[PDB]
Amino acid sequence: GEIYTETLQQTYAWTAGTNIPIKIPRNNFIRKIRVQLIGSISNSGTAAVTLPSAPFPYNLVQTFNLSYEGSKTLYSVSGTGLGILMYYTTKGQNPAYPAPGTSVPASGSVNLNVMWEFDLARFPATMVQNIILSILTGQAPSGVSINASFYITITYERVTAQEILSEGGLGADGEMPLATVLPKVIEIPTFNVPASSAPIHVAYLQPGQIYKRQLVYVINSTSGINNTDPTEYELKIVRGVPTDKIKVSWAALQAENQAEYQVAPYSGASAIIDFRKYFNGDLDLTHAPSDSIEYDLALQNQDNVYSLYVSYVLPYYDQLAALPAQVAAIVQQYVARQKRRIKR
Amino acid sequence: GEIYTETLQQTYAWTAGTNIPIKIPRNNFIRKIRVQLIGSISNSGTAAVTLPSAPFPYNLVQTFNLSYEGSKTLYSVSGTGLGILMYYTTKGQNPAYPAPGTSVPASGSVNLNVMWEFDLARFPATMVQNIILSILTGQAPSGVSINASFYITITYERVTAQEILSEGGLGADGEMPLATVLPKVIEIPTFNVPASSAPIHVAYLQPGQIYKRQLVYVINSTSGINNTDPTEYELKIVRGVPTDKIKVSWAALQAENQAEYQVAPYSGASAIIDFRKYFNGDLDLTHAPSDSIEYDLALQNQDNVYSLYVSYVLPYYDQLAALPAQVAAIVQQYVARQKRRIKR
Amino acid sequence: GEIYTETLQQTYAWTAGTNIPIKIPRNNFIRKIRVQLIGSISNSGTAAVTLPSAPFPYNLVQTFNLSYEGSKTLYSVSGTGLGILMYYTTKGQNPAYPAPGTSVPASGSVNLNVMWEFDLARFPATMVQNIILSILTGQAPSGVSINASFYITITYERVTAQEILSEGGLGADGEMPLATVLPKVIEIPTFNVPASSAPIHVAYLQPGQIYKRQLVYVINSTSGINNTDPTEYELKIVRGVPTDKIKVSWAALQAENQAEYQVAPYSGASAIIDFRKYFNGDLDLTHAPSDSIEYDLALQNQDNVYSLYVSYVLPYYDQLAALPAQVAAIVQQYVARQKRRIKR
Repeated sequence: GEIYTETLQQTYAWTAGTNIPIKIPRNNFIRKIRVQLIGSISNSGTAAVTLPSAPFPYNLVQTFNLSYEGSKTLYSVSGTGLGILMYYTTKGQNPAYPAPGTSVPASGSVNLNVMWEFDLARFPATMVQNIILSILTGQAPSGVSINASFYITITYERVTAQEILSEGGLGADGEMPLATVLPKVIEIPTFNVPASSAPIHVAYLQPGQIYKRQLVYVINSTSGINNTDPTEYELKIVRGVPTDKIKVSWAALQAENQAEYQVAPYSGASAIIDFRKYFNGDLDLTHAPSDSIEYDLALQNQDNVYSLYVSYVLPYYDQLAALPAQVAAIVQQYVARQKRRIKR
Repeated sequence: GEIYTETLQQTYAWTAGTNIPIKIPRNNFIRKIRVQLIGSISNSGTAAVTLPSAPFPYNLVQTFNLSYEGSKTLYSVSGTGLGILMYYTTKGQNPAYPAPGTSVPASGSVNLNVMWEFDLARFPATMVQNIILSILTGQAPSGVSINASFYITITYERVTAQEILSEGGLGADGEMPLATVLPKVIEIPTFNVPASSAPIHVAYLQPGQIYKRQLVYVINSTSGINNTDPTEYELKIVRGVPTDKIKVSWAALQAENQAEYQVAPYSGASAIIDFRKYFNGDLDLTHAPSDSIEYDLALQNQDNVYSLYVSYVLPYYDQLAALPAQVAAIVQQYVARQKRRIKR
Repeated sequence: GEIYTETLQQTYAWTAGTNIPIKIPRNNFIRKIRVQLIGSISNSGTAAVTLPSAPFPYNLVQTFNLSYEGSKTLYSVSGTGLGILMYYTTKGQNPAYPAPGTSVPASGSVNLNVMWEFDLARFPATMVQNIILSILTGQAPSGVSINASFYITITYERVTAQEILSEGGLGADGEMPLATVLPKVIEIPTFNVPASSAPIHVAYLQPGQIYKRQLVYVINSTSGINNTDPTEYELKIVRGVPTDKIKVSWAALQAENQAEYQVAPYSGASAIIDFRKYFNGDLDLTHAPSDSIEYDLALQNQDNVYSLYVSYVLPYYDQLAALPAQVAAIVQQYVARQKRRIKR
């Protein structure tokens, strides 16, 4: 339809350790919601305070939660999570000031401007209830005070009654269009995966969604997100004959990120693995039995591994599949275009 | 038919760390089996010894195991498990003397009287073999000696050949009545669920049973069962669009237990979730694919989470479903009555 | 076809803590690969050094890993693992000198000769790529020096293009014969299964393969592999009505190892459970939903349980099942001969 974008007047003061729920007007369908922590970081102290290093500024918003009807979650990542994902998918060009380790002039200040982006393909926001983006902000860097607010920029696509029919009408239960592609950006953290030389089991991908790419990064208690423990990453198909789609050394996984995202590594402890390049098209597990694909890690010391997945679900995945070769050819064309929209 | 109860004359001495297997005579069908630790806790020591606190006295019977045919398990819970479930389903009026922390007078003694209850709805005990309730006793509290025994009180229901046909005769393989509802009160413990503020995945409900209610409680190494780590409980439907049936704070979950069970929380670390109120009817996973519903916990420290389920299987679940709208109407009414009989 | 065996000229020096990758010539199909550490254990010190006890000498080779195409694994075991599997499947007649605890004369030496055997049924080595058996040697016993090499003895079967048509031609994608039976001897280690008298859940057998037999052994930090903690073994069908295929006490499990294998127990901490005698034929989970069968352990103390499975997969398991009752009979008879060939 008619994509069109506007910023909501209603801003939100960033306060430390608070939960600020945002209502996303449900005008048309929603394509993307951008969020910006824009303000400044003030130092009133006598000595110029150096801002914490990465993930800062990203961790100024400790967590994110975009869901509808309050129960169905579209997004569930941390400011550190979505932030790092943003850092890659935009050639590290995503607004993120100040940079880690910047000094706030003594009894003066700096500029704050961080951003996130939730890609909802073409979410049927008017047919649903309450799209509530809950931002549970984190802590004010030590010694400085964050003086910002959030700016919600939503991109609607004016889908009409007709156009909906042109892609397969409504679902089985008719609650979203048949060609709906709900983004499922979840992040499941694993705790205390042990130090090893041989990639040890980290976690299985649970079925029920098609994986596009996965953002894995480790967190040392000492160096935080600035360590170099992950050395051996590994995507193992466990079901069937044990097969390895990936058995790449950490350096080299960050390597495909050089060619892939044309951007220096976010830190020694992060990377992205595009399933589209290790399978044919996307890694789908809508119907594979669970604990059939796990990803491993050989960590230098023993730490915490966070796995952010940019996956998506097709709420009528069966009717799209149970459609005539005629209709299916056209419906697949919309679902096909929608899935590629949800990059970051 | 004609429910009727009797105690079995042959008793069993409570000896520490032993497995005392019990034969439950198969006279008629079995509705419920009560077990009682009855005697006293003697102190022969010079100074008055204080009894360990909750889960005691319950844990004096480390584990319970009621099964038939040596293979099929109707129960598998610990006295701490089944004991806590008992504490709720009866407004905390379940016999458990002495209370936690009670003193055994120096060179005198106290009274021991604890009870458990396995509800087998209307288990066809005459058509199966060997209903052996194995009680694997725990450890005698320090400073005192447990001087009791177990009394098995069995509740039979004189189901007649006639009456059995009146609910759909026998199963497919004719080993139990078509309308059998075998209780499956199992308890699956999880270890080291890590400390976090956002509920982290704890364990999935495995399909193959209809869940009536779930009893979750954490075990700190220091405070035992008397801590307050469980802060955020969460029942998540993982398969498909991520949906939340429960996303309630611990305090609030213990709140519904106040109105629900009209009883004080058993400890800062326990609670109960009734599936009939978060789903429509009981949460069935007889045929749902694996890892589709998990329950989480936000724990203050890192401990062990014990999950006891009051679930039940329908051994001919298919013939019940493949029965005429004519017959199914009557049979379902029998199965419906039986499912509620298995409360505690 | 034409079985024929030979040793490869090229041996490999045993060095402590090294990975020695071996290329296995793909002349014909490969039936079994023997590996032998042959040399001596020299003591150059003044006092006669007594060699470490079980698992030595087996553990001189920390782990084994036979896979083809760098991503598909046929074996993934530890020398201690595959080694014990060897101790049983050959009536404890498998070559292992010197025995545990043997004395190497002060400034003299003893004789080394240990063996492993990888059963690949009739692996299509000519149709796959790069069969590399990677041997990650362990550590040289303290005080003595291992002076051996590895000897690769491969048994090829002159399977012909003709004969392959005679068992169902090729697979679906045509990469191996339709009636291929790839061995999948993997070994899954579990850590810190808590001390209990009631068998507590240890780990599930994941689907996607037919289990022939499983070798379980515990490792105390004190007695190494020579403890007596495993007391109660137990194979539970978790999906459906809870059922127990095995609930045999440890003593008794080693008992069936007496009659079954006609050999004394490898140590107080080991055993073998053959699925063929607890199901009808092999325990197949190519299609059972996951976490449907787990095995338990009542451990005296809290230790590490290593579970080595002698399982195998049918790469085109579906065309074997979708074959005419005509052909299925003949193809099945080939698959069957192959399935029993992978004993050790």
